Amino acid sequence: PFQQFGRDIADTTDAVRDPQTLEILDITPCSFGGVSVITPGTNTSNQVA
Amino acid sequence: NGLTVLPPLLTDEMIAQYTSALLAGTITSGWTFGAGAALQIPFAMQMAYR
Ligand SMILES: *[C@@H]1O[C@H](CO)[C@@H](O)[C@H](O)[C@H]1NC(C)=O
Repeated sequence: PFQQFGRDIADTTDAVRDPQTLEILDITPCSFGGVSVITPGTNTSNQVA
Repeated sequence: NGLTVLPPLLTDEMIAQYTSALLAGTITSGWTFGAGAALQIPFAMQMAYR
């Protein structure tokens, strides 16, 4: 009843109580990752994925 | 938190096919699949060899 937010194993906040209702929301971080370019040799084609 | 984990190139299912292949070569053909094509030999005679 008194708890306002929750944490993952290593410090990071992973859930919050909405202060107006009582709902508990999980937080997922922004989607992110490496852009990687898959290519034949430029000697044979210029199409890439 | 800016950290990313990348998958292995070979899945656990693909590794389990290679460990089945090495095992099925070893059972049916002794060491011969390490020298060339697998040559079948009866398993009692492969142990008689070993
Ligand atoms: C806050 O107000 C809303 C209506 O706007 C109400 O539905 C909600 O139960 C209230 N929560 C409390 C008691 O803080």
